[PDB]
Amino acid sequence: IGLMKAVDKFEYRRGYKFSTYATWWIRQAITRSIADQARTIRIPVHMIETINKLNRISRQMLQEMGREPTPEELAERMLMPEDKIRKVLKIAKEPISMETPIGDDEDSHLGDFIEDTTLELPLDSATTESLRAATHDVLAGLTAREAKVLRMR
Amino acid sequence: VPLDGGRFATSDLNDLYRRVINRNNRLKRLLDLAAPDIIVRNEKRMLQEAVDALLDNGRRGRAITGSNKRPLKSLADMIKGKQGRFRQNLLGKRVDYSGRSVITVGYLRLHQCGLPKKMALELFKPFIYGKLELRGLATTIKAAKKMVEREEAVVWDILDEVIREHPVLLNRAPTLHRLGIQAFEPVLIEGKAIQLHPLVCAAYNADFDGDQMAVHVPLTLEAQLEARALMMSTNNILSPANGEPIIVPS
Amino acid sequence: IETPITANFREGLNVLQYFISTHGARKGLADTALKTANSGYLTRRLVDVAQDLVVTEDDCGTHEGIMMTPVIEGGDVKEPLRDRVLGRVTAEDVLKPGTADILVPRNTLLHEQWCDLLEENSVDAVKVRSVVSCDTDFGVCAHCYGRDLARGHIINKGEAIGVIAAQSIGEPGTQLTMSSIQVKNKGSIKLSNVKSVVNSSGKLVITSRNTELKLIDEFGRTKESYKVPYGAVLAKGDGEQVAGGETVANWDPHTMPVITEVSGFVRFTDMIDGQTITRQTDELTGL
Amino acid sequence: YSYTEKKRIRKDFGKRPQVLDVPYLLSIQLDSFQKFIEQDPEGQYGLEAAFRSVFPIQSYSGNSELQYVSYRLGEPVFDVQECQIRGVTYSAPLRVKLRLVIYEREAPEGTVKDIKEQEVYMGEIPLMTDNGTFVINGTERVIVSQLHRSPGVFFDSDKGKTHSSGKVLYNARIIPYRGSWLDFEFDPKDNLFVRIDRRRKLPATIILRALNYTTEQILDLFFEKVIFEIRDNKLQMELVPERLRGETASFDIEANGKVYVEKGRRITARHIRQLEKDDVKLIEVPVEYIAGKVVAKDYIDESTGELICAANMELSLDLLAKLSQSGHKRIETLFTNDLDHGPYISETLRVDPTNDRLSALVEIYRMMRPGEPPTREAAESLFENLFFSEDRYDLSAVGRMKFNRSLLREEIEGSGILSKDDIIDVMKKLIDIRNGKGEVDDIDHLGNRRIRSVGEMAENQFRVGLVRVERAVKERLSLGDLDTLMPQDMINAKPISAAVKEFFGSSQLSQFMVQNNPLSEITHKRRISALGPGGLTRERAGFEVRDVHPTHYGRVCPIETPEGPNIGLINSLSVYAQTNEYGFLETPYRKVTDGVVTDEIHYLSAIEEGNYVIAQANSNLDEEGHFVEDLVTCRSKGESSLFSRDQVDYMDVSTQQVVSVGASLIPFLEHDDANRALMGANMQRQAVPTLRADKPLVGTGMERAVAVDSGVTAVAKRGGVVQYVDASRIVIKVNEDEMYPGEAGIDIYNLTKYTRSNQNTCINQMPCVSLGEPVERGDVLADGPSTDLGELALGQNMRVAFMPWNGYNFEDSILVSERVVQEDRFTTIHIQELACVSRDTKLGPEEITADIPNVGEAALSKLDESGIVYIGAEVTGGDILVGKVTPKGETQLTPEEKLLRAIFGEKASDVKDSSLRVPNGVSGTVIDVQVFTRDGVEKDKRALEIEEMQLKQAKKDLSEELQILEAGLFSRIRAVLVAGGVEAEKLDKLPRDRWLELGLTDEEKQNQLEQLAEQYDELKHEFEKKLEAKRRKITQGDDLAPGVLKIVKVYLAVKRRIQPGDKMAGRHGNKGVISKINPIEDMPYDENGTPVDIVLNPLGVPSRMNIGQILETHLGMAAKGIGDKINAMLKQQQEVAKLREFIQRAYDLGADVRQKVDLSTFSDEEVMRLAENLRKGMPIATPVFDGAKEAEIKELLKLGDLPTSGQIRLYDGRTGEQFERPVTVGYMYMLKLNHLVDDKMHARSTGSYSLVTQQPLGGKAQFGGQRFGEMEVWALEAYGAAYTLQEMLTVKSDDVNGRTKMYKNIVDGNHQMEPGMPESFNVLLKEIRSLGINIELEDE
Repeated sequence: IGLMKAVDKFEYRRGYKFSTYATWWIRQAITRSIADQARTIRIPVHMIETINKLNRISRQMLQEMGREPTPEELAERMLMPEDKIRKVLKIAKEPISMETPIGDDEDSHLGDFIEDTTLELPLDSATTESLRAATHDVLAGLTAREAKVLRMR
Repeated sequence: VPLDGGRFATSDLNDLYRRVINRNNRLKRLLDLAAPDIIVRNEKRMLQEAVDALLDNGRRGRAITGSNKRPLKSLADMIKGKQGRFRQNLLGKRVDYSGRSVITVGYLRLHQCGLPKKMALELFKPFIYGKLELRGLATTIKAAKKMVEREEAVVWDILDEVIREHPVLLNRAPTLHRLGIQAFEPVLIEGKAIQLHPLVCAAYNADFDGDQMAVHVPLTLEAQLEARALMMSTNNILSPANGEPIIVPS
Repeated sequence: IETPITANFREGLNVLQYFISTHGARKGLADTALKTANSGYLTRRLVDVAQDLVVTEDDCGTHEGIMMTPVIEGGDVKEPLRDRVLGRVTAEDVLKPGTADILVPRNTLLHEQWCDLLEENSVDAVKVRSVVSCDTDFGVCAHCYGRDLARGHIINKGEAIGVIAAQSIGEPGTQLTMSSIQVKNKGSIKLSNVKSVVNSSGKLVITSRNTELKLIDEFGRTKESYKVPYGAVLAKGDGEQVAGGETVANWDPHTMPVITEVSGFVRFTDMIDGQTITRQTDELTGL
Repeated sequence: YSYTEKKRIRKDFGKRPQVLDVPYLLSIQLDSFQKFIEQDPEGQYGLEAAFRSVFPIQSYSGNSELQYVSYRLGEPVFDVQECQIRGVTYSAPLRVKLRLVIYEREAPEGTVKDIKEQEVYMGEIPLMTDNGTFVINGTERVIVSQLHRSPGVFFDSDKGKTHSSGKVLYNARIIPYRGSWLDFEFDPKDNLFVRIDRRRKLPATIILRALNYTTEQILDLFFEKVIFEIRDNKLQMELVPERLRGETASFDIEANGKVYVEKGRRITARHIRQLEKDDVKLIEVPVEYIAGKVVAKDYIDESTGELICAANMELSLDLLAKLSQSGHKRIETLFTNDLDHGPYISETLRVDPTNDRLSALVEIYRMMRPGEPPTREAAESLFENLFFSEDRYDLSAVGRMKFNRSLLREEIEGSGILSKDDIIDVMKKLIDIRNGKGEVDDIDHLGNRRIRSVGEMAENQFRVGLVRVERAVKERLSLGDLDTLMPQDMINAKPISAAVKEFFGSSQLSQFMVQNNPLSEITHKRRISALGPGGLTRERAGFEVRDVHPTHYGRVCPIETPEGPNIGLINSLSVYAQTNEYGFLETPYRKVTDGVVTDEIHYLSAIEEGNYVIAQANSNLDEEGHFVEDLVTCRSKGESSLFSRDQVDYMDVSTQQVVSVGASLIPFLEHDDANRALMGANMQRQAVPTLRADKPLVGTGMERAVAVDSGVTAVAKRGGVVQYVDASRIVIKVNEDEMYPGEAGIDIYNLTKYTRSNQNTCINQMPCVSLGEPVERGDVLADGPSTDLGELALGQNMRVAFMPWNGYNFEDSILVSERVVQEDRFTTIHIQELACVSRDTKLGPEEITADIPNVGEAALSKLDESGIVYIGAEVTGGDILVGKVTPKGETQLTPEEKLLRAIFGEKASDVKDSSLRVPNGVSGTVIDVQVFTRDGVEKDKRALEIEEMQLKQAKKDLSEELQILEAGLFSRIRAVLVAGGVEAEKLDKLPRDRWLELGLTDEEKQNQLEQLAEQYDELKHEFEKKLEAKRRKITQGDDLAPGVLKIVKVYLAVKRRIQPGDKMAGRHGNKGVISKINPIEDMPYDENGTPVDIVLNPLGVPSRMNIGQILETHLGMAAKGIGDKINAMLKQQQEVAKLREFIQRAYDLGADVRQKVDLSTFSDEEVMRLAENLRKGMPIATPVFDGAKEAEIKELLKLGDLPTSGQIRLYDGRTGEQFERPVTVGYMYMLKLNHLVDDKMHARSTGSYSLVTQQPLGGKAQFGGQRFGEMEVWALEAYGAAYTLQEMLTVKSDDVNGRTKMYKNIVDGNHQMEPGMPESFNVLLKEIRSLGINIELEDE
């Protein structure tokens, strides 16, 4: 798709060979697809450019120091403060899988251990229909117009 | 879903639906630019590979692996095989109101078993809440949750009235024949091991060298009568394979 | 191995006597671990075949099925009639060797008391209602199945007998991976489906494949059964009463003879040397 | 005798002498990693061999190259204990010096243009500790050795692959270390085939034409020529007489004047004998002997120039004289026999579709890369890159020595690349096996299988990472700049470090070390697994690779393996087995020359063993003459027989060399069945260490070598005298002759206190020397967890009766007494770890506080002001350890709960309880708290109290380094000024610091005094340069996970006693569970009143056939009657001379027992310390196949005044009646296994459910329900129980709206189920509908 754009923009009066100009468009269309696609949770191209900037500079800190750079000391080479460097390091994860075999034999996957932390507990379900019946008894013992506004308010 | 430490954990189908969509939106971009018919042929041949790998992964060519070099689990792999829906979640299931422990020998009668008290309090837990509310010993259900967890003196006198005449199923795996799961009336013991009768050990093929057995509580009123009239330990003294007795002293 | 382990576990083995014993103690231990998978797959296959077989009737009203008989072949009795027939249902009106004594209204449950009534007389062949011959569409009836073995009466309706069948065949599956004919007892000689010819000496010889030796005692049942080939030599005849301890039949275990029924002369005809036959003589004898 | 042995000498019952002592047991782990890590010039090993196999590398164009110089390992930034605490890998950095040489493509060889030479850091390799483990992410791991197939050539066959014939098909096979495979094979038409990498088969001549061999050269390499001559009228051939061996005469053969064999007759061996004695080589042969022959050359006519017959063509009669009409009196054909010289090559050339070289190279391209059209230069480079390139093929000279020694060559060294002399010599040797000479191999032979340990598998994984350098360097020297690029710029560190990091932690052979014993650690390191990458599979292994081959003798134990699906694939190294330089296992043997058994020891491998003939270790020896029998039982050629006295070449070194280390610890092994010895050796590695260690009374002699070599004790490096013993520190003053002349000579040992193991057990070292006693080199100073004075003590030994007691020991149950529980014999300590981590949350940071909402003030009575439990608190289940809260969102009130808040007034704030509580069922005691904190985050008041307590210890534990250093060096300071003059009242009574200003002399004693001043300048500056390095290792912030603010780790310490249900076992494969804990007065007692501790069933002994436990019981009672006669003579205070008589009498009782211990040498102080250790019983060493006989046991029972039958009269404890028959009573050594009933018991009513399927979870850690599988459904259908089955499929498991109704119906008292459709069924309906298949329910 980038090559078909380079054919449209090419001029033969400039006096350069075609492979000098078309290489810029193919390298633009390929790297834009790795930044848009190739990720589950899509990161915009300005943050991918900052994440890749951290991975070329942390290799330079592995050259000189011989150790992994601390985010307190990695923040000097980037001209960025400690909060944004530590926040760019929050996005470092990829989704793992649910079918990854965390047992050494082929019986258990990671999806068999993840709990549905959504619905309700049957003690919390039975303590509500007990509370709905206590209010129907207490309000029935009050005067009917105090008990009417107490159900409406 | 998000995991604990700021990560996420996804299905393998989301990766298989993304390359169906990405290779389908890109085909609509080649039919607008009037691409030459080698680029459009390769894109239709790439959409065929993406739709086939979603329905059945390792069938038409090489299987599309993820980033782990193991292949992506497709839609047919969720139905087919030993770890599919038909054999792991429909014909067998994980089951509530159940536990397991190490078995040891019993003084018991033929229709009895020894169930530990720390084990029988957790299995019969909503049966106690229905009698701590009925006897006026707790004014609400969340006050009976406090008394049971405290193990007060009235809890062990209501557990002894719940368990009376309430049979329970004892299961030893592998269940090679039908006598591998029978019903017993519990006798509460203060320990951590289930006490079995010595004459039912031939049917379970059970010896006390470290074996374990599972307990299952019958809940409704028709499951408590099948456990007494069909699966009780005195009902089964003959064998169903041949007519010979199965309670021979060993 | 050529030498035995001449030591026991009280005197203690040797080093070479112990290294030999771990050849066959791991050969049997890797057998027990690798055959419970082969039997758990056979039991899963047997459940599927017999899945939906449920007793859904009481009496399908069909005619006869399997004829029962002892398993006396080869040697002694292994299943008598009291082991194969106890619990079944009689298919037709069966009677005694002393004829015209019907015991049944054409179908009864043949329990232990009727088994002793068959023990008394010389009857050793009954026809029972089998399950393959049941005429019910989508299930069997309780009469073609017979006695429920785990209880001891006639089976009820709605009892899943196909799951009981699969779990009873697959349960021992993890356990069991590992000339001359002499008469032994005083009994008669009877040959059935017979074809024979009085031989050159004064005895009988057999000239058919479908004939087998039957041993009848003084009552009327068969106790022993032997197979005898085509062209064998019998030392006695038929219709006789000869006691045991006699090698009554004999043949060559190499030779399969072509013995002839007809008494007559034999000439050479339609066998020309170099075309169908050859000339080979025994130079030691000449004959 | 060493000092560790003189306290308690174990009585030996062995008869044979021991010529070779047991080697260092962990030698396959330490000696294999040292090759990977040390520097070697030319005998290439490890990292240096891999750096030369990648570097140097020149560029794509050819103008630059990198050059390797050397490498060096920096020191690790933490020790071993600082890595187990933070949870980081103990590793050292690798720094490699490289050089970049750049050429110029204008000059021809302008070599010196650019040279940059510097040091580059590429990854960190994990170091092996002192005992052979690896600290990977704070956990000790062991990398297991792998028994794989050795490279080289290998010939085999199949029996019954083609069933319609029943023939045998032979196959040849070349296996490299790295590269493609290459199989040759036969088929039922006797043609030769070739498949590369198990692809489709091609005819085998299609690779010979690819090697540029014409049909004239293919026919010459495999066939011999039958030459024909014509003497102008008739045909004559030069005949070899040994050609017609058993072949029918086609014509009537003759001689020069005599007739030999008539037509249709076998040419007998007499006629083979006849023809050399007339010596006739030319025979007149007719024309009908030629019709059917095959021409061997290309035959033309030189007059016109057209061919008469091509090579490999069937000659006829009209072609015969046409060759003679062409001017040929010399015709050569092919010798072809049906029996011994088969035409397998020539019948394969008919099926070959190719004819030349370039047509043959295409036919390999259409198999290797199918679908892609081939060219000339693409097909040429593919065949070269398969086997003939250094970079993509390696035979790896282990595989070149075995390639040459299978083709009967002479060379050992060579090259890792096939040649035309290697390929054709494989096809020739396979043809000989088809002809009849030679035979096929077996894979299961131990000369064909090879062991590959840690230093080799880490070296194969370092070449994999270095290939990623060869991509990025060759893609930088063409692209990147030239006059600026340094080697640190181009070299990455991430792919090379992540190939090694993915091996130590993710491999199938890098697994958690079993750490509940000293024996479990020592047998997990000496493990030989056939699994892993490049090995077998538990499913895809047959019966043949799981068996005991006879080459296993002395190399792999036959009774040390699991009994599940891993039965033949996980093996264990023997006691004396070693490794070759190539990896093949070897075994010591004593040389036997001329009858005299020499004491020089040779290590023979598996191939070399089968040549000789080797005697047994049980053979009697007539005092260095020869053996006592004429027919000594031996084993030659792989099978046992009887041989003469001068026919014997070697002898076995020991009687234990066949068994492993764990299987050599069982006494009376030869009386046990081999089924129960496999089970007893497996349970011995699961014994939990107890509260007090108890030696075994009946041992085997090999307990002292397991405990010292496991490294779990603290042996002495140098000899000397103990100076100060604590419960945590041993300070030994070194002897003067062992002191090197620079240092103060004080060795200081710090013992590891109560520490968690891998299996959550206790590690605790206790000192076993007292104040002021001499210690030799190798003596034991501190016992480990399960050692006792340096002897391995896995369990306790208690009084066992063999009788049935009222059904409480029915079928493998064990009846234990109350006195065993009161004495805390099997009480074990378990340590646990509970982590509470507070992370960044987008709603706000979580905080560790004590102010917890909606909880009492008694729940806060254990926490401090910061919210962490006190060190020393005694917690119970449910109690709060670390108080933590998270900020909430906004809660959605119900209509009724909106009124309850609006009546009483309690508002719910932005605080939600998620504090770490004690897991239920555990009642422990907090012994440690560790707090980690991210850098910049403010520490709480307890995180400042912990790091202040660590800092005072790093000032105090560093003070005693320097203070006891100058304990012997303060005398050096003063007395040198007192040397050479007396100032005995002018120096001492003054203050101590003013001692350098004394009476002054000439120039000599001030040159000494500056050394006394340089002593102070050295000693002052040496304490500060290391003090700040620890002060910045304590107050430093930590390398925590992303988002994690602080972690609190709380260590509990539980104390578990025995219980009905706890599994106990012995050494002879007799396991069991405790069924009852009986009181003392109910146990059976003898006539003296001493009750029995454990009652065991006697019906488990005969059917299982382990008679070790009957003989171990009778010897334990014989060894207790000696400790009871010593304990009598010690309480009665007789004399030290009468105790000298009895202990000497009990030490020489056998016939020809090997040891001689003499108490005339021992002093009365040494005797009374030995007799104090022998008052509990005399320990006795019964070796493996050299044990004590029943006459020697019954003589030891007479010495203690006990019945020789071993059976005493027992009385009933409850009725007082005497038992009718006497009962076997003795002392069996019982273990407590790691299968406790506290860990097994589980129950659940309602809990958490799964996400997709909405069924309950699985496991005790998830509070999960039991699995009601397929087999338990079929049993509910065979019963007829239909309502029991419906409730387990819907309301127990998966029906969401119907399982919350069943819960309320039970609280209401209405046992009624209202079921619905399960949630797993309509998850299935959405999946088949997502496959384009319309599945629906056809409703009413």
